[PDB]
Amino acid sequence: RFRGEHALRRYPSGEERCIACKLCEAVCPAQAITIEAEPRADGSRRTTRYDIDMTKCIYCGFCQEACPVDAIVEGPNFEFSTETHEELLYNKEKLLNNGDKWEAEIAANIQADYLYR
Amino acid sequence: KTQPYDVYDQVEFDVPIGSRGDCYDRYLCRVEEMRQSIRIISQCLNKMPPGEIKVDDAKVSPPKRAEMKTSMESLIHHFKLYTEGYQVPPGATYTAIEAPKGEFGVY
Amino acid sequence: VHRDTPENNPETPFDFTPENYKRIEAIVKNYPEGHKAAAVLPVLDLAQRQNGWLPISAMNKVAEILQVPPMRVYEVATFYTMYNRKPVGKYHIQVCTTTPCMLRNSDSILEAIQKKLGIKVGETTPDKLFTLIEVECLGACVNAPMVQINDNYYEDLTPKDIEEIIDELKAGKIPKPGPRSGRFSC
Amino acid sequence: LIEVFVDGQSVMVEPGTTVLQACEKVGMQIPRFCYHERLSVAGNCRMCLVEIEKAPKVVAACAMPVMKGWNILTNSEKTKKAREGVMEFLLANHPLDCPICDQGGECDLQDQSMMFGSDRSRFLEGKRAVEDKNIGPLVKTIMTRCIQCTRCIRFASEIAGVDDLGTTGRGNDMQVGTYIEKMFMSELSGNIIDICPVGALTXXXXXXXXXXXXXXXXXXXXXXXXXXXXXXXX
Amino acid sequence: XXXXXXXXXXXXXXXXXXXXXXXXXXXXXXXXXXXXXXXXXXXXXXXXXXXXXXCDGGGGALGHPRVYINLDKETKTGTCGYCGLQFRQ
Amino acid sequence: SLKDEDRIFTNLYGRHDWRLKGAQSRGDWYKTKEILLKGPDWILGEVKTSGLRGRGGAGFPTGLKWSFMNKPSDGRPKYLVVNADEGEPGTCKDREIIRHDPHKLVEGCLVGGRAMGARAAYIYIRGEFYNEASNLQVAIREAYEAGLIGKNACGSGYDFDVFVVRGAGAYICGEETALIESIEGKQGKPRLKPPFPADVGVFGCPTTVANVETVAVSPTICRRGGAWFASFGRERNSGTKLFNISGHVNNPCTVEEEMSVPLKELIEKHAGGVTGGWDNLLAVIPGGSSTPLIPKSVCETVLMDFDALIQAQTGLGTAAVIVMDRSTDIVKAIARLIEFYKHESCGQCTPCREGVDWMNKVMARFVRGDARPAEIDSLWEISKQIEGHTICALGDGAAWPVQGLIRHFRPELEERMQQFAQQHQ
Amino acid sequence: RPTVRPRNDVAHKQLSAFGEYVAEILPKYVQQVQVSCFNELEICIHPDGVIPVLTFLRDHSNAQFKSLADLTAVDIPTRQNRFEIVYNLLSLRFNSRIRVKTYTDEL
Ligand SMILES: Cc1cc2nc3c(=O)[nH]c(=O)nc-3n(C[C@H](O)[C@H](O)[C@H](O)COP(=O)(O)O)c2cc1C
Ligand code: SF4
Ligand code: SF4
Ligand code: SF4
Ligand code: SF4
Ligand code: SF4
Ligand code: FES
Ligand code: FES
Ligand SMILES: [Zn+2]
Repeated sequence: RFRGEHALRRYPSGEERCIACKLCEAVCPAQAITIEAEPRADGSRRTTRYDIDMTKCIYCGFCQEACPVDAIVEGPNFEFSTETHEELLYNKEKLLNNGDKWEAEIAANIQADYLYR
Repeated sequence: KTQPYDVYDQVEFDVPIGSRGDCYDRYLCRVEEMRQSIRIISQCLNKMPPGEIKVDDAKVSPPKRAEMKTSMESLIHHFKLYTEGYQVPPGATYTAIEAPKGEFGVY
Repeated sequence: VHRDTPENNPETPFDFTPENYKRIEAIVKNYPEGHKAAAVLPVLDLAQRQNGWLPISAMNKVAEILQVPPMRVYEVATFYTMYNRKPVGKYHIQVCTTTPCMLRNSDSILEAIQKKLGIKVGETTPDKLFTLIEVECLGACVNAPMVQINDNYYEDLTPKDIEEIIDELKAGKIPKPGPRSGRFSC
Repeated sequence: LIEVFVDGQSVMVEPGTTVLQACEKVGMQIPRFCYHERLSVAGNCRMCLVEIEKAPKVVAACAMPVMKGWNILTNSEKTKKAREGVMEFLLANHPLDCPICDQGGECDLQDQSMMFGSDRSRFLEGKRAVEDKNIGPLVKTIMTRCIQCTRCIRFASEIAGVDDLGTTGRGNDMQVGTYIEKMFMSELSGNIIDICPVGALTXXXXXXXXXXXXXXXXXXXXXXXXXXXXXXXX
Repeated sequence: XXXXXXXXXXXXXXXXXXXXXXXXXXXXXXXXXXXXXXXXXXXXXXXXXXXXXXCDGGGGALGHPRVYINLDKETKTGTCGYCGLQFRQ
Repeated sequence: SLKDEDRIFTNLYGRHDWRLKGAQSRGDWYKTKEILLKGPDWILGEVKTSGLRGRGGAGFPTGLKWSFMNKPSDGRPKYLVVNADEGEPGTCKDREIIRHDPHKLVEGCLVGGRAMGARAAYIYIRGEFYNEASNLQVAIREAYEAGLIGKNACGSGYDFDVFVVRGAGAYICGEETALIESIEGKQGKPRLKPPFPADVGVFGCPTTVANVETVAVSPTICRRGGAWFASFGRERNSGTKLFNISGHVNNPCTVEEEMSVPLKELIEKHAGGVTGGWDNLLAVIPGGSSTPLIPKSVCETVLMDFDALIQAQTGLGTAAVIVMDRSTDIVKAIARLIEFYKHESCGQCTPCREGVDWMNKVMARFVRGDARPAEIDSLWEISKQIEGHTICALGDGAAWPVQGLIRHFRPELEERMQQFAQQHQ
Repeated sequence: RPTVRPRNDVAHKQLSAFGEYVAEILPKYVQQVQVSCFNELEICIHPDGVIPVLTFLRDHSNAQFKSLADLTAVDIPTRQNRFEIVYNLLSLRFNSRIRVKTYTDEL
């Protein structure tokens, strides 16, 4: 269990695991995470705006803890270096969804997380 | 020794006190604190009762992750201990626990 | 199912009694003259006796005669257990399974009836003749087994006597009260 | 007017005043589910149970009036044992929607568990689910989230005019729906979503758009439709 | 699906005649792989035996609070609040 | 001081031969003109002086309940209410008081008509018992047309009309508040009991709720002497009540017996299964469905009277024997009693709709044996809670028998859990 | 209670003696309001004389405080008088914590 760069996880059979609650929004002590939600096509209601600032965020794992569906899981990350603030602050999911390269490690790390240690 | 915080006086403590108020004797006591600190850590390893990690009352601390997913009241309290705070009793309180630098007099 | 109602082939077509229409109007006069909603509880029982399987549109027509709310009158028959919900046969019988009857074997009477008259327990006959349903209490608990068919309740029956009464009921009515012993004291 | 002391402090009340109405004068709010503002007084929950100074059984605040000079305690030993119990009964058959649910902080039942109900544990196994009721334009109704009370039932009968909501079953299967497949009329029935305490009836136009947490409220009179004043906009 | 140059992901618009988007020109813009929720419908619906069924992701290990789903209507299968998985009978 | 069983004394004796005129020869409407000529205050005093307890499953006295209304000044016209439908399972009073002798039940409404001061009398019968309901309707046609009750009959100024209505067959006939709502036309749900009883407001009128056996005793108490009704029984509770035995027995039969009678003597006369209390294990309940099952040790000391039954475990209110043999299952039997309340729950008070349905689901696990040994003690706290925080008396009726599992027993429940713990796990 | 209660009241009556002792002097110049809750003592002081209150508790035969260590201030716009300067005092010889407050608007 180590906290680095944020990445949101998904279910084994497709589907975005984040349900849009604004739960992690209010717990966030830096107010780095922003969420505005709209209905997805028909029936399902899962996110639209999802920005996490790296200009902010003091790294707590609070958003990992407050999440009932376990969407934001903190992966073992170190590599992050940019030329601008714009390149540094995370956009509407997308780059957070691009955490698939770290989601293989996250799935292994969460197996040591259920029933804590 | 005077004011216990969380299970004190039960653990054996040694406090170094010098004689002269110079920088050298004020340095010696800090090293004497360090040699007489492992005694506490060893006694912490000796005395460990297995049980609860958080407060069982779910108006202060959020419940377990396996617990919240099944039962109802757990997740509603999880929803309200996050976002909304604690709902604290009103009153002014002062606490000071020994810092190695001095004190953290939170008011 | 209790809340949901089907819209296919049982939602628009409904018929009301014409010969018993004069008798239904007299039943409303039995209660209070001004503000009479008591007739809706009486007409709901009269509709099931006259026409088999009450329709959703038929309840709305019955509510219009007494002049009441269509949603409130539909909810009034939902709480009742005696009124038919979906479909009923020519002679529908309900078996008692409560503890005053279960103490002297009640499940044995239901299991023997299930094999003799076919089907499991909840499912009715495909030819529409006899329908089985679990009942809370028949009313009269004087006899150890109790089963109410159509209107008259048949009490006190053996393992072979219950099967003999059921097969005979297919062509001619079997009457009966407690055909096993004295009615009052034995 | 007859005066009767509630929590030792004396408060003057009318002869036909309710127990919860008398509690408002002493500046104390009892746990509610069936309204006291405009909706008709009805039981059918037994949450607002209060214990008198000398009584074997607790009486409901909505139904029972004060009448005679009798002492009633809000923070009594019997009342706290009651309030924690009734909350557990309400949540034994509750579908668990809290993160997905349209309400969250605005939900009255959500606050009462935190304030009154038992926190440490809730004994429950296997909860029944109800099928989704038909609704037209406003309020995307979910029958599962509903606690089965009498608030919206009387709202259609008295406040709105046209009656639709009622009872459908007997046990833990009775739905608050219309039973017959028909869309709800407009007129003034759009306010039914705001009336319900649970996250069962909530506006479909602004569903899951914003939670009760993090929303700045401001009061302003509505421009559309005359004689409209005081409407909070988030 | 992609409009002109930029690809849409999880319902997003690129630019109206190129005015807002200018930063994503030298550097390539991000895109989530299979964000159209095609994998949600790809999963086969499971048959139910009881009137109400409980849903779970994978026990207490995977984050899924227990929700009971009712099956009464024949048309349109019922799905849980967290999953896109549908149940029949 | 000791009470003897019956001994040529019964409230209703005719059951074999009765129609309309045949009942009249065997004590029926003997002092019909005498009671009608007497004042309302003097007629109500006759029931109070005798001290007759309520026949219905409540425990409230019949003398105080009838005098509770009184009617000093009335705006809206008063109406009389009577319940005849079967409420609690194991009771045979529904198909005996109206089915066997319909003339006695119709005379009860006329005797209480002038006493209470009601314009019209109403009776509610069970929907499942259609044959018994037909006998009551036939008696009304033989009374109104001939000249027994209606407008001016037997030298009376006060007018009373009898009308019978078919019921749904649920909790609507159960509670006193429920009968007023069911007869009005609304859905089967009881009104709020704390602020207004039957006397203050019932179907837009001052009314009174009465049992089928309670109403039938009123003309018998009026025609005969006041001391005759108070002769059999105890000092606190007096009056003969119909007791029915159902379940594990040599011959199941309903018979009228005197108050304050031992359980061993009553079971021996009707003949039970194996033994009265020596060979077969005692699991008999004093009530129909309300009261929990009596222990094997204390059974001979227990009396039929409500005042004596309250001293041990719980008081008998419905007065019906539900005996179970040693071979028959105890765990499965009581679980079925709670399952009755699962179907007969109306759907109002939240610790009952989502209470009893929660209670039955836990109780079904005890039959299988998947329940934990710790879960027995936890269930006792919930069962006690439902008794207090409910509007109607059916909430209490589901609460009491579950309390009789933790009390008296407990090793019987623990053995079922221990058996599945080793075999399956 | 086992986990629900932090500490039972035993020294509360002992600390209440200080709530009487300083109040036995009874100055309108000094005393005013004395509040005692959760093993702690709180005193608010009239603006006219703050120095004479601080010379007291310093030295003194009955109680020796000496250290007038930590000093806070409260901003509150509810009252007609705005600010509330709060003194947190600690004793080394006596081992007790007492509070000194000011009630004035102090603009
Ligand atoms: C579960 C239950 C079922 C009952 N069923 C009936 C019934 O069917 N008929 C009846 O007259 N009383 C019944 N009672 C008794 C009622 O409380 C009754 O309305 C009244 O209070 C008793 O007074 P009475 O003897 O004058 O009717 C029942 C009570 C309970 C707890
Ligand atoms: S990350 Fe978790 S808590 Fe935050 S909105 Fe998504 S599902 Fe809700
Ligand atoms: S780690 Fe902390 S600061 Fe960063 S997004 Fe999560 S809650 Fe906010
Ligand atoms: S109704 Fe209230 S308590 Fe229930 S899931 Fe919705 S927000 Fe949570
Ligand atoms: S929808 Fe809301 S107001 Fe209506 S019955 Fe259910 S909980 Fe009560
Ligand atoms: S206790 Fe149960 S049956 Fe009685 S009124 Fe309340 S919900 Fe209905
Ligand atoms: S809140 Fe008073 S009865 Fe429901
Ligand atoms: S309990 Fe079976 S007939 Fe009454
Ligand atoms: Zn799911």
